[PDB]
Amino acid sequence: ATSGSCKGRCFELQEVGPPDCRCDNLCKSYSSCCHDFDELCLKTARGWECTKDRCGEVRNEENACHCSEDCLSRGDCCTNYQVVCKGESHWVDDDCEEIKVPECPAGFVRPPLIIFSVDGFRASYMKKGSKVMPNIEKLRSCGTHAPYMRPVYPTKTFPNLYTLATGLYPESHGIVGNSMYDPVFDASFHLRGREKFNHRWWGGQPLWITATKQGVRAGTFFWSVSIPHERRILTILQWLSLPDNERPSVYAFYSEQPDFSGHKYGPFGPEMTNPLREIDKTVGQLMDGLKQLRLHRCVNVIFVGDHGMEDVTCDRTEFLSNYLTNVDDITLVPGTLGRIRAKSINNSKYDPKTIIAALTCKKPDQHFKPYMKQHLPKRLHYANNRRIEDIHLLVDRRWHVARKPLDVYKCFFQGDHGFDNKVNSMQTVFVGYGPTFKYRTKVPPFENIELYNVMCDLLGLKPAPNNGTHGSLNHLLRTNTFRPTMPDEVSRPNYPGIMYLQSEFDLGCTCDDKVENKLEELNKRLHTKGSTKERHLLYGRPAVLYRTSYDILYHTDFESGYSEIFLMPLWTSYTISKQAEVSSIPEHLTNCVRPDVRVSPGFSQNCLAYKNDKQMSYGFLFPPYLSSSPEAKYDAFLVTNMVPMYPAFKRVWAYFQRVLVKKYASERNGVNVISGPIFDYNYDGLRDTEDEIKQYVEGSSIPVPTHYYSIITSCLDFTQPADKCDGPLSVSSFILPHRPDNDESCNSSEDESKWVEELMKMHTARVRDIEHLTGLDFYRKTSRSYSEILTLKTYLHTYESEI
Ligand SMILES: *[C@@H]1O[C@H](CO)[C@@H](O[C@@H]2O[C@H](CO)[C@@H](O[C@@H]3O[C@H](CO[C@H]4O[C@H](CO[C@H]5O[C@H](CO)[C@@H](O)[C@H](O)[C@@H]5O)[C@@H](O)[C@H](O[C@H]5O[C@H](CO)[C@@H](O)[C@H](O)[C@@H]5O[C@H]5O[C@H](CO)[C@@H](O)[C@H](O)[C@@H]5O)[C@@H]4O)[C@@H](O)[C@H](O[C@H]4O[C@H](CO)[C@@H](O)[C@H](O)[C@@H]4O[C@H]4O[C@H](CO)[C@@H](O)[C@H](O)[C@@H]4O)[C@@H]3O)[C@H](O)[C@H]2NC(C)=O)[C@H](O)[C@H]1NC(C)=O
Ligand SMILES: CS(=O)(=O)c1cc(Cl)cc(COC(=O)N2CC[C@@H]3CN(C(=O)c4ccc5[nH]nnc5c4)C[C@@H]3CC2)c1
Ligand SMILES: [Ca+2]
Ligand SMILES: [Cl-]
Ligand SMILES: [Cl-]
Ligand SMILES: [Cl-]
Ligand code: NA
Ligand SMILES: [Zn+2]
Repeated sequence: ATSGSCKGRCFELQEVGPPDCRCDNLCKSYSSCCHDFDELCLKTARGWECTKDRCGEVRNEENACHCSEDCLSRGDCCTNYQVVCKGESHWVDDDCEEIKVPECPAGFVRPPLIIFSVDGFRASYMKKGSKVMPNIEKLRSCGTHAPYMRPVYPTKTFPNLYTLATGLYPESHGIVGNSMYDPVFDASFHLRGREKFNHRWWGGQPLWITATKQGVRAGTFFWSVSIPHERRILTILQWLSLPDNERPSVYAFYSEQPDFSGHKYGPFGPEMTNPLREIDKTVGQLMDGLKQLRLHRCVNVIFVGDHGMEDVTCDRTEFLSNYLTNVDDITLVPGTLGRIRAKSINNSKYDPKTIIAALTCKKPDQHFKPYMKQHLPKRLHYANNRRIEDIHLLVDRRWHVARKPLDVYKCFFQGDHGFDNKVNSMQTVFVGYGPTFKYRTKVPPFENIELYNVMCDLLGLKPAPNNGTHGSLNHLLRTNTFRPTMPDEVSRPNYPGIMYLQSEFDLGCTCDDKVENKLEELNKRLHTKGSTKERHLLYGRPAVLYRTSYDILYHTDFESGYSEIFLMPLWTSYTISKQAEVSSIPEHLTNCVRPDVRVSPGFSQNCLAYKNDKQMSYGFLFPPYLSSSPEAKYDAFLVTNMVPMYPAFKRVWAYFQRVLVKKYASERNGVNVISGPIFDYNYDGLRDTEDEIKQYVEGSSIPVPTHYYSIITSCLDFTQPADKCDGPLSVSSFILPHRPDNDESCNSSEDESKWVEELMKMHTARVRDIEHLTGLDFYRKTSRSYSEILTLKTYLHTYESEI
């Protein structure tokens, strides 16, 4: 019954549900507005700007906004009122003055936060559109900015907007696409329709709920498309004029541009200048408005995008009907990513192995690649949700994927987004301006999952649990609310000595090692006691953050943390100087594996299991090829340095170890390497407990890793060697999937120099990702501040060309 009125209720802040009619900014979307809503709340008379004649006018309540003398008190002047009528200046015209402290009106308990979000605002617009965006350029250069901010995958609207609000990966918050099907709900989420309004889709805890639960009032974050931007600004300005006990502390403004035009004209279509002009004018209105309310040196403003925009056209579409004979037995979620599932959910005939095989490397210039979702690069964090189909297609930038030619022809678009989140055109923007942000400061690029913690900080809230790393963006803020602290080590290591005789071992292992002093025997003794450890463990031992039993093992060339539960190192650490030399495994040592006299037969692997497992071979965490001497090389063949490896994977690993490590050491002036196994059988991005392992080397208790990681650190100033670095560090990491084939790599039949490094780059990772997956904590002992270390751990080396 939409029988009531909006008289004196325009844009009320507490949503009253039907039968009674609504007057809030979402009533339109719910089709529940009072009949006078447009009349009372959506006035448009005389436009949005004051004119010289309108100055000092007599108040007419039918105007969109007012230029009467009483307007400042009422809180509803046109944003340009003071400029036109009182000889004031526009906010953009004033010089940039540092905001050393909040300058707020009496009654303001804390600086308000305004989140100005812009849809499809590609990172490079800041430079390429600078001439036409003066208000935005002022915010950017006077406040705190990043060259770009990295969105989450898929680089879609809803997943990214909701990630900004929650600090969660789409897989955790549930909005895994702009459209999705949930097999338990048996329902589809679409941009059009009512399904999207049901609360069951939306997980996690968004900023507005966090604020509310802790006594902080929020304006609405959603705006009906039919409410013009001018009216959105005026409403926020009106809300900011409310009494102390009624006024929100956090606000949000949303713009459908430049996304809307970008899809039609491409990211840099000549038609794109005008929407950039218009976003800027809107920002100018907001800032003029705040300057009227004397809040422009009081409010913190975030100008943030959800994702970028890429050139994409109808002709650049791959069709599945070109690869698959049985295209009618599948459903495809199409576009800039592909998700495939059975047409009929309960049929045993559907074999996803054969679907993938048919999609794998079939055309030489194929513009997508199929994955089982658990095999996608771990950095995408796109697997742990039932709404994510088992089959995924990663589509090349500039391209689309569709099921059949008919879906596409029965071409109106030149731009789209959704691709891999490391892709340059998908990068978006961040600017922070206000008393709490830093003054004229550029910060390095960061991921959007980190922003939720900052917004909570800006508002004095305790953030719900999320995927940000709290403290990693403290360097954006003039004054911090949160002091990060290293987590306490849970398990302390054992430091075992020589306790077992060779003959106590029945491993089925052999080696040609029976050939051999005062000088060289007391010296190798120091190596096993930790003498070269200051060289090979450069940032302290990683802390183990869960309950387990493990040994620190020292050697001349490397140090490891050996798990007696998993029968292999959790981590192996070693430094390769720029002058280090690669050698080969001597002919008589090719099948050499030696018992480790510090570790019991009971907590060791055996060579017999590997003999009997025809699928599984083994490799070594510290590489024999990088031994410092023939005597030291024997250490590399210890049974405690050994890890299970598919022969297909050994090709990757051997090339990394034999060739790439030395190359990185040359280019970066030495590198420190920490390598180890990862077990993530339920693809949740977190370390598996021992009873979750789904695969063992056949007939043994040796678990098989799902992935192998390395963290490769050196000095940021490369004129200093990795092992003698005084300043900031530089890191790149990866998490390689441990797969029994190389189907992922279409050129894998060629030499490793043509494909291995490309594969590794694809599977680049943050140290922080590896921490979740191992339960380890790295960089415990450096000369660097912990906040700078947190930033370092969230760094991702993307290998894209310069933005
Ligand atoms: C990124 O960050 C996020 C957030 O920090 C990380 O995700 C967290 O990771 C935890 C480990 O997986 C997980 O812990 C679970 O929680 C189970 C209950 O979860 C429900 O309630 C959650 C809390 O909401 C409350 O919030 C505040 C807190 O004060 C309260 O005031 C409120 O009143 C709320 O109650 C809620 O977040 C969660 O939401 C998920 O599910 C919803 C649908 O039901 C979705 O709408 C929503 O999007 C979430 O969906 C995600 O998460 C689920 C897993 O929860 C996942 O399957 C989806 O795909 C999607 O990813 C729920 O509503 C709790 O029962 C679990 O406890 C089990 O394990 C422990 C382990 O020790 C046992 O002790 C315990 O006995 C229990 O085992 C029992 O159950 C087993 C399975 O049924 C059974 O086999 C066994 O025998 C036992 O009976 C466990 O603690 C968090 O829920 C999760 N949080 C979120 C938001 O996802 C994430 O890991 C980070 N990512 C990375 C890579 O780092
Ligand atoms: C960043 S924040 O302030 O926390 C924040 C979080 C959230 Cl969840 C929503 C907000 C603010 O959202 C809102 O007002 N919404 C209302 C409009 C919706 C309808 N949309 C589309 O039809 C659409 C747009 C672009 C596309 N490209 N390709 N397909 C597309 C489809 C966009 C939606 C955004 C949400 C802000
Ligand atoms: Ca796991
Ligand atoms: Cl192979
Ligand atoms: Cl465990
Ligand atoms: Cl670019
Ligand atoms: Na074998
Ligand atoms: Zn879009």
